[PDB]
Amino acid sequence: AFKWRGKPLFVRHRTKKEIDQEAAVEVSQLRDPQHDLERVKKPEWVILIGVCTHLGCVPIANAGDFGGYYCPCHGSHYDASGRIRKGPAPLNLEVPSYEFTSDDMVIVG
Amino acid sequence: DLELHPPSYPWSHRGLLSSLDHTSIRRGFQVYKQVCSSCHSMDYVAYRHLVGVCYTEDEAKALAEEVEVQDGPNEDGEMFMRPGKLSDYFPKPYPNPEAARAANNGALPPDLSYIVRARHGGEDYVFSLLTGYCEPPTGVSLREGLYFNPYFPGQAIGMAPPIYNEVLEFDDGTPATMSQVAKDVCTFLRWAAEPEHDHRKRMGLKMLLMMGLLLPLVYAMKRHKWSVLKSRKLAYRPPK
Amino acid sequence: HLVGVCYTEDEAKALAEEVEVQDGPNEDGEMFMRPGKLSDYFPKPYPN
Amino acid sequence: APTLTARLYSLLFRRTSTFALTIVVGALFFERAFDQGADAIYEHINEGKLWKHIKHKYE
Amino acid sequence: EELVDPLTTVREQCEQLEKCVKARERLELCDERVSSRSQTEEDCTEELLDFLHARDHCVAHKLFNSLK
Amino acid sequence: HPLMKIVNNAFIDLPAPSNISSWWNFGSLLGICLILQILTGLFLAMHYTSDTTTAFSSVTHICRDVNYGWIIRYMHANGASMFFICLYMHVGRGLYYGSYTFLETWNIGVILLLTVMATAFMGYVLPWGQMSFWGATVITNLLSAIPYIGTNLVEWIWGGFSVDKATLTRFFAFHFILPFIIMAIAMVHLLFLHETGSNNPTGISSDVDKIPFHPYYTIKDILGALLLILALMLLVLFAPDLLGDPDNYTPANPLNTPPHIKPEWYFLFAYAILRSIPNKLGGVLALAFSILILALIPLLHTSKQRSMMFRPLSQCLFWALVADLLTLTWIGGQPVEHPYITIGQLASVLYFLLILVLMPTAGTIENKLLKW
Amino acid sequence: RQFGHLTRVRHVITYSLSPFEQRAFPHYFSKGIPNVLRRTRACILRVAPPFVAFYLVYTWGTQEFEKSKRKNPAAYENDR
Ligand code: HEC
Ligand code: HEM
Ligand code: HEM
Ligand SMILES: CC1=C(c2ccc(Oc3ccccc3)cc2)C(=O)C2CCCCC2=N1
Ligand code: FES
Repeated sequence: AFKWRGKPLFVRHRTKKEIDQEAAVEVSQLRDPQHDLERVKKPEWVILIGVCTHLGCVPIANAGDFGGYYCPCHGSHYDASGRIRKGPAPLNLEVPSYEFTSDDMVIVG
Repeated sequence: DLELHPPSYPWSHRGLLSSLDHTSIRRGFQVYKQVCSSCHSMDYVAYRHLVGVCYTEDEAKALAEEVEVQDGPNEDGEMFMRPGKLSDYFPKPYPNPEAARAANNGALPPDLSYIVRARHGGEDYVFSLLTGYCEPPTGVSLREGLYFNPYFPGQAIGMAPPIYNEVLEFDDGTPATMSQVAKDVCTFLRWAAEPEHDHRKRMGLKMLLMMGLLLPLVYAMKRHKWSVLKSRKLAYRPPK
Repeated sequence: HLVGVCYTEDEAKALAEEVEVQDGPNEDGEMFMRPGKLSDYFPKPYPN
Repeated sequence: APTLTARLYSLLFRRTSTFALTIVVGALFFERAFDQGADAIYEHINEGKLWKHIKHKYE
Repeated sequence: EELVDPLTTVREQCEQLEKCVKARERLELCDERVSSRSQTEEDCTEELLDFLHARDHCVAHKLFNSLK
Repeated sequence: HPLMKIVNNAFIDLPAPSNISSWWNFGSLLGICLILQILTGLFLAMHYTSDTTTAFSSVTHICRDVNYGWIIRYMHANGASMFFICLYMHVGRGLYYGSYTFLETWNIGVILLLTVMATAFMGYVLPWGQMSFWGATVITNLLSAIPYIGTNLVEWIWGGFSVDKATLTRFFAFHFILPFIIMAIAMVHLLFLHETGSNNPTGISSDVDKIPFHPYYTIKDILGALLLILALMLLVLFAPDLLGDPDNYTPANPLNTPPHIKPEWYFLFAYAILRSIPNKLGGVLALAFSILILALIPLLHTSKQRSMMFRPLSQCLFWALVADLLTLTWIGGQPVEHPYITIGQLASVLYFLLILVLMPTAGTIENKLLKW
Repeated sequence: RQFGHLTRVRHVITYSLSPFEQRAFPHYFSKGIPNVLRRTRACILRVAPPFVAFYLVYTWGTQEFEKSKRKNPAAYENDR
């Protein structure tokens, strides 16, 4: 978690088994239908704005049902790619605009 | 994911005109100093605040002097340590919140200045959190760094039981039992959050007395003045 | 502040990067040095 | 016979000049009287718990 | 010498009461349920909290009588 | 002599009606609240600092170290609530007795309400606790629901991409001044009232039976002022943290949201109407219309009788609207789960239905019963 | 709008009495408590039932919230 634009910026390096786990998750099952690839620019490094889409509420990572996170306010559960699974939240976690300067530095916005 | 609301422990300072127990504050400070001071911040209290509440000026000065704290810069252009004073605020255990989460399993031990006012229930919650540690029931398998306390919201607190029978010894010669420690320190953490508490209730008494005096006296003046209209009698007398 | 006055963004960024300045705290709960940036104010010669 | 309350009116507060002198002096005394009383009531309510009760202890 | 806390006396005194032992009955009845099942996602926290709530209400009534 | 004559026609020998109940005392109390908030507030600002580094420390510095700083703070903090209690009495009185028929007085009123809502909202941010920060972050972000420019409007309001030091410092500037705009507006609120005279509980022209404001309503408003003071000082001295949220004693932290997020008690009815509608824009428009519908009340009036005193159906629906608001205030306080979602949904529809549909129909029936 | 320019009133007589000549609290508990009760009986039927209905919906809603918060018997029972 980082203070970026006042908002939490959740950068997440995902384990090799966890990366293609979210790829192994099926696409028509999700409330907001998205494959993991159309959310991430480098499979290992997914980054997300840590703000629940139901109402502004900061989620907690490595928590909830799936491998991603959870929202304390009314119990919206997310997966490791940031995608919404359990309600009452409407949409997937907001992916920012970003690109990689070198192998070690990443820039967001 | 269920609530357990604390009970109504009848504190010394519960009623509308009921003041804090300054000897219990005295012991409650010692419980912070000896036990809670090593992990927990109390940023908004200094040793001068203790003067005339639980300690004398000389006693409070000695306790400030016990600890050593930073001061500067000096003439060389660098910082140095010196024995504490009445004007020094209580030493913070770590330099920042990240050092706390480093030292304690990714968990921030919160500031105890306002903790009573900061949490629902207050002393009843803090007391039930301290004394109410128990074993995790069948099904509840907690992870590393965690302990089971039911009164805590998540049921899995990141704090080791902080107080147990005779963890310290009180200067006045009081039996230092676990619940006696919890009682005294909660009576102190009330005072830390609300030092005005005694004075405010005295103003309360005086306000109730004075309102009790004035409200009828003012109401009497209102009635005395409005009497003219309230007794009046209207007679209609048209001609033919 | 130098950008668009006397230098370009890239030139001004390089000059910031030349010098190294403090940042933190980190996860361990301590400070560390890093190469400067456009947002960094000019390094003060002494601490006080 | 001059009564109880009329005796106050006649000499103490018929004039508005003395009315105020009565209030001021009465308020001056009332402050001392009330504070002292309500302090003592609060201190008896909270016996032994305040600093002044346990001050001799550590001094 | 070893010391004793009034807490542990008053807790055992309060554990006597009907609602306490009745919650304790359901807690034990849950413990064996969760123990006897093969693998479950269930716990007996609720019943412990029912028990503790009934107990600590009574504890608070007379614990502070012993403390000063 | 030109000033005394204004004060005469204002407060000394203004012809008041003879039969005015204690529901008219709230106007003078609202001024006493406004002056109390101003005087307490000024003395708080003498020590308070509007930087995110110092804001919390400064408020605690007031309570702890500034001599009698605590009593000034809680008089401000609870007086803010007493102002709002008084407002909701003052608004309801006019709804009941038909005082909204003084259109301009009423419409200036509607402005006065909105300015105080803004004042108190921005005031709540100032101490920089969790609920203050997160209250602002939630409530302000609502504007982003606007069709085409809301997302810009919010960033402009904040002075950046979130609630931050830019927002806090301007929120202090807006708090310290808007009270004076309120007092200026309030003098025009009074100015139109003298033009129109004052209403009485019967809703019948009391020109036949008037009495001079002084000494009657002077001593009556004085009596009422002590009851307001009593109610304040009961809160200040015995229950200063009652109406207030505990989480605002936790210093603000944008990386950690408290679970039960809400405004203060005086916005919870409007918060509940917002939560009722699932669509964001709809929620904002319903939230807005919940307050602004007050401006349609004088147009929705139907009955040939002005006051509700002689109107059973209207009285019952009015007292329903009060209960329905107290329902919404309760629901707004509770989290958005079953069964509170459905209760909030019905309560919210009932609110607009009482105002728009029923109470006009009640008045129309009430006329037909009396051969009007 | 002043005393003198308010309205046309004719053939009325108002008998009044000095506040020093008369009492401040004349028959307060005697005549008042019945009058207070009468006023309460007049309004109660119009005023109270909505607040009663609030209380019913309040306690019920809180009751039903506590029911839904707590465990349920279909949670993995008769299912090992
Ligand atoms: C470490 C060596 C500790 C000592 C000694 C004490 N506390 Fe503590 N406390 C500690 C941690 C790491 C935490 C965070 C726990 C979490 O999982 O969030 C805490 C928390 C508290 C709390 C807050 C509970 C809450 O509702 O958030 C309180 C009220 C608290 N601690 C009180 C306390 C008292 C009174 C102590 C001694 C008299 C004490 N703590 C010692 C770590 C440690
Ligand atoms: C209608 C008038 C006013 C209302 C309704 C109002 C309301 C509030 C509220 C609700 C708070 C937060 C209280 C808390 O919980 O801590 C607050 C804080 C504050 N207000 Fe006001 N206020 C008013 C007028 C003023 C004025 C006129 C000033 C200055 C001239 C002032 C200065 C402050 C300051 C400094 C604080 C921060 C200190 C604190 O939190 O107590 N206010 N106000
Ligand atoms: C700062 C807030 C307010 C102040 C200081 C204020 C002041 C006053 C005063 C002094 C009066 C005369 C006393 C009385 O009859 O009660 C009055 C009357 C009135 N006010 Fe307000 N007011 C405020 C808010 C409002 C609001 C929010 C409304 C409407 C939305 C409103 C509408 C009225 C009306 C209609 C009357 C006429 C009362 C009557 O029927 O006689 N006012 N106001
Ligand atoms: C003008 C007016 C005021 C009034 C008096 C003083 C005011 O100013 C004050 C503001 C703050 C404190 C004290 C007075 C405002 C309105 C009333 O009460 C009333 C009460 C009922 C009669 C009509 C009426 N008319
Ligand atoms: S706010 Fe995150 S679930 Fe309702």
